[PDB]
This record gives sequence, structure tokens and C-alpha cells, in this order.
Amino acid sequence: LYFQGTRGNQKIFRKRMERFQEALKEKDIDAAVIRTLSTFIYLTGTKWLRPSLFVPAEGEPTVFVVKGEAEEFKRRSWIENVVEFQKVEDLMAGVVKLIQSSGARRVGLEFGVERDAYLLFFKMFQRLNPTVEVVDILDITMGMRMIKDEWEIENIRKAAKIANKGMKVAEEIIKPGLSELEIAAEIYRELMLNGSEDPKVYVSTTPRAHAEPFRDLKVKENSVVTVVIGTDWNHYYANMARTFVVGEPNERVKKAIEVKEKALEIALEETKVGVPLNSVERKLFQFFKENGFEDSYLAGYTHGVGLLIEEPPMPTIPTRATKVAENMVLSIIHTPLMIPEGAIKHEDTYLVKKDELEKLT
Amino acid sequence: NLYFQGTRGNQKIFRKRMERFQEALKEKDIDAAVIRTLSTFIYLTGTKWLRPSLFVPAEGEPTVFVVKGEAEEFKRRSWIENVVEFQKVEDLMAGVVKLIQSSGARRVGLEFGVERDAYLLFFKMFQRLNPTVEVVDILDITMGMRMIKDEWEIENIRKAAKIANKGMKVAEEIIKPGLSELEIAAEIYRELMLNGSEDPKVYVSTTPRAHAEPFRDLKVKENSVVTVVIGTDWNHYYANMARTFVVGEPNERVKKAIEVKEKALEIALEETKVGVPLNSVERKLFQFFKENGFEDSYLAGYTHGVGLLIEEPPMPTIVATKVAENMVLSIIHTPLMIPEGAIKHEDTYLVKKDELEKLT
Ligand SMILES: [Mn+2]
Ligand SMILES: [Mn+2]
Ligand code: NA
Ligand code: NA
Repeated sequence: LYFQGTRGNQKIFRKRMERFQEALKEKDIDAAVIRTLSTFIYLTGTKWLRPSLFVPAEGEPTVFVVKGEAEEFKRRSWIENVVEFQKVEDLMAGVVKLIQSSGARRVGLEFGVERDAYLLFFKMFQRLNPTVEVVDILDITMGMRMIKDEWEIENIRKAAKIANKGMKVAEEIIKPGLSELEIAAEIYRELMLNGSEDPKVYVSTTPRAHAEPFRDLKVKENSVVTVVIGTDWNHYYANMARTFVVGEPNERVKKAIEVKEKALEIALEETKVGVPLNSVERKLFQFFKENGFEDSYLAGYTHGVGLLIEEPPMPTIPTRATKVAENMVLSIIHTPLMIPEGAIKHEDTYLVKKDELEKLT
Repeated sequence: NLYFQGTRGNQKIFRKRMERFQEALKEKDIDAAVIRTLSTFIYLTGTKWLRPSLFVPAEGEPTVFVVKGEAEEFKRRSWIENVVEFQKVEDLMAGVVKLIQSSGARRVGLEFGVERDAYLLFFKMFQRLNPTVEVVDILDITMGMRMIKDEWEIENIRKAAKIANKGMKVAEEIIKPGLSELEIAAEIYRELMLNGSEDPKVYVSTTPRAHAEPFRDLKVKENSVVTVVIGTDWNHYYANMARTFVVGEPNERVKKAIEVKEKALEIALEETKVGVPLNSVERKLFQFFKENGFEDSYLAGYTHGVGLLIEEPPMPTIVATKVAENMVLSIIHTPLMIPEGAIKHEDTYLVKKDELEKLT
């Protein structure tokens, strides 16, 4: 699609909603309550908090906002049914009324891993809708998002250029004596000043796989510093990670870096259309074992990227394999090699094309 | 032990909280608890760690689960000694399941919270893998402890409040026509982080929004309202504050809404006192707004606790919890919504025996 407004033409989101409603019909689901932010953005075209969206299998959807907010939300979204409330009580009562008016018998809810997929709404809904069967629809919503359209890809391309600007800042400022938090602060600002509305920055000077920065951990001489960025454009993310060597690396760091380099070459060469992800995992594990790094292997070399930094295909808490498919957007390699000196990481966002992987970051 | 506190708290603080928490489990016949909210994880282990995964038996030593390579690093940060490393998130779930089954637990506590990582996916799998186990919500237990602050917690919040002030001063200095919400938020965020806050949250609205995360494409106009909300942390404890900035000349509706908010703050501070239920004060504020022609601008929820979360119990709700000394409350949390913006004036207060002490 060409000549899209700065946030996408409203037709994009109408079509996604229509395809979502057909998917509900195919599974005999009468309606869906969408309370995850990422799927709310996917279907309405805008970020709004808290995300509260009711989608009947047939008919017009409804969005619930706080009194006073309808005018800006309607300026941003194609959705016309907007209900304002003054108390969170009225919201559940509003959902209950649309449940009754539509005669729904099976209602979808996303058992997801993001705001606002929390436990209390699910429990209250069951008590207040006793005749209704709640069905998890995360397979549906993530199923639609796994293959990107051309506008989504263009958004991720822009986010990847922003990630690069943030990583350039990181490389320029990292030096002995800075704290993880001071480094993250400058990266964050640079990302936000280039238009990212919800960036996430990790900076580690110790081995941590999810390294939100600390104020009192400082860069040392002859060390490594690992920076991870997930940053957005039009709410679509790009993910990238770099390991910086400060001064002279010791023998264990150099060996771990050489192994990570060779593992990346394997992952990129073997990730192609039609390959099951676990086929590549097996190869990466076997490679770590041949090099005396069997105990250092972590599963999950890649994940999808989109309206979430991490989205399927990804490791979760096993039925059928997931095969690489064209127009997936994948982050490679996501896992660190953990040594006492730090989390050795080199990560980029790639578009899966028919015959190759195109690096976007 | 010594009353001089190390920069991130003495480890005795958290060991005593764990002991008290285990007694509460025993008292309610709870065999064990799975703690997966970051805020209670910090409360009991003394350290932030991602992802937060803590298992607490009613009797015995707790266990923390981390990724292979992190155990030595976690033990330097925490009093906890039982640390289990995993290589696959699948193995994590199985490890928690093994501890439950080996101990014969029949009732297991989980926080039905509204923060990471209390998501629906873990709950769904946990019930499936533990069909004979009854899951009980223990948010009332953990917040029963957390809503009454100790003296070190109060000091952390005082420190967070001074940081929030520094961020609000940056906001006041930079807001001018032509800046976007995101550009304003960016400078505030940096100032908070450069003063030591590790997880700040900044809202900037140029249109009326209650949860005003900034947009890149909403800009400050001449003769307009800009509302800034800060939640910023010290030692993971938050302070909350909000100010309404007028750019140029405020029109009559804005000035009137500000005067009405001033009078509402006066009621909230006079009536929020030890022994009073929060809903009693909420009702008084609702009646006040209705008598002053602002019923259509009113939102429920005038206050909330503050601590390891920006917003935590106690809060006015529908269903009682009475205001008590050493609670920390944010007042007034709700904006008065008018077309020009979210009219907000919010500060963090310590509940004293006879008054509220403003910390921000
Ligand atoms: Mn990643
Ligand atoms: Mn608040
Ligand atoms: Na519209
Ligand atoms: Na220790």
C-alpha cells in the first residue's frame, strides 16, 4: 500500500478487524474481549490506555475509554462505537451488556503475556457471565500478526534505523566509570527524540539475560558492556543488541566471542523458508557442544518481532514445530552466551524473504 | 545488627519480611506461595531480578529461579541462598511444579496482580499442570504487609520524591508551544535516570487523558494546558506527583477547573485521616464535584497507596480498609477532565498520627 498517512490509513485496520471476525466465526466464538495492548493497536490502529476493545463475531466493535477521551481517540481510529465511563465498574458492566445483547455463548480472551492480560478481569468475567465459556484466542490474534504486510515491514524498517541511532549513542559514550543507568539514559533520550514512543534499553556490566540497568554498576577497564535495544515506530519494534569490549578482553571473553560469531553464521545460513526452528536449534546446540560450551547453551535463538519486541514464533511454557515462513520478521541471535564477564550478545532484526534474510538493523 | 543502612538496604530487612510472610501463609493454611510479581519479589528478596520467580514454602527456605550463569550474581545481591538455574523457560515451569509436588502442597498462593509477571498465560499453564492444587489469591497478604511502611521504606520514598521534584522542575523549564509530548517526556526521563531512578514513568498530555503516555505527534499549542505525571523510584520505591501547566492565557473553564481542584484537594487532605475508610472520602469528593457543576468531569479513585508500585492498594473500590499510620498515599490521583486537558494536582503523602506529611 502506497501514500499511507503518518500512522497508516484507517482501511488497514478495518481489513484486519474483518479478517479477525471471520477467524472468530470459524472457531464458533461469538465475541472477543481484547485487553492486550499490542492486539488493541493491531485492530484499532492506535495505542490507547487502558486497552479495552469488544469485538462481536458479527457487527461493529466497541472501544471503552474514560470520560473526556472519546474525541481524541475517534480522531485517531476508525472505530465509531466509543463508550466513556467514569468508574472501572462501568466498564465490566458495559462488557456484560454487550455480552447479553449479542447473545454470546463462547467469548474469546487473550491469555497473553502483556498488559492488560491480568487475572482479575478473567475471574470477574466468569462470575458475571456464568453461561459463557471463556476460550483463549492468543493463537488467533498472534496467528494474524506473524506474517507482516508491506506497511508493517516499512514501520519495522524505520524502527531499525532508530535503533541504530540509539546504538551509535551507546558506542560513543561507553567508557570506564559510567554506570549502566547513565548509559541507558542517553540511549533512551535519543530513541525518544527520534519518535519512538515505548523504547526498552538494557545495559549490562554483569551477566544478566534481562539487563534492566542499575544506578550503581559501573563500566570497568578491560571489560565488556552489553546493550540491548527494542525501539518502535508506529508501535512496531526493531530489536538489536551489541557487545562492546572496553579495553583489552581476557582469554575467556575472546573465546566466547569467537564461538558466538560462529554460531551467528550458522543461524543465519540455516534460517530459511520452510525450515523448522528446532532444526536450527539442534544445529546451534550441537555446535556449542563440539566447542566445549555445552553448559553455556540457552534455547531460543530467535523470536518474532512486531507490535511486541518478542512475539511468536518464540519459546514458551511443544505440539507441532514452527517453520520459517516468508515475511516473518525475526530477531537473531536473541540468546546470550553467559560468562562471568557478561552476557555475550549480538542481535539484529531480519526480514525473511523468499531466498534470503534481509538485515534491517 | 546495625541501624546504619547500606545503600540498597541491609539484608536483615528482607529476611524478616520473608519470615513474617511465611507466618501469614501458615496462619491462612497456605502450603506455599509462588511470587511472580516484580514488586513483591523485590520486597522479599531485596533485589530486582528479571524475570521474578520466587517460591516460598510455608516452612523452610525459599528458592529463586534464574537463568544459567546468573546465580552467582544474584547471590551477591540478595540474602536468598537457594538459587536454581535453568537453560529453557520450559525447565523453569517444571522446576516450580517439582517443588510443589515433592512437598505435597494442596493450597498454593498466587498474587492476582496487575503487573509483570502476573499474566494470564502462567496462570493457565499452572492450573493445568497442578490440577489437584487450589490456587488462592494472596495479594491481600502481601499488600497487608506492604501498605504499612517501615522507616527505611519511608526514607527511600523521601529520596524518590526529591528526584520527582527534579524531573518536574525540568518539565516546568522546557514546556513551550511547539514541543511534542514525547520531546518533553524525553528530557524529564533523562533527568530522573541521571539522578538514580531505575524504572521511572512519565506522562505528558496536551489532550485530556488519564493514562497519558506521550505521543510523538501531539504538540503544545499556544494558550493550552500541559499535564505532567511522574512516578519515579529510589531503591525501587516510588513517589508520585502531577502538575498542570498553563501555556499562555488560561480560559475561563480552565481557571474554574483549577479552583475547583484546589477546593477538592483541601477536602481530601482534611478528611483522609487515621481510622477513616477511603470510600467515605471518595463519596465526599463526588458530592463536592456534583455540587460545583463538574459531575461530568469527575473520575472515581481519588487516592492510592504508593510503594514498590506507583499505584498499589489501598484504593477506593467497590465491594473495609481504614487509613492507618505509615501508609503512603498519592492525592489527588484522578484528573478533572475538561476538553482542554486532564486537570491534575497530585503529591505523595505520609500518613501521620494527626495529619498527612507531603513528601513531594
Ligand atoms: Mn530479543
Ligand atoms: Mn497516581
Ligand atoms: Na474516527
Ligand atoms: Na547473598
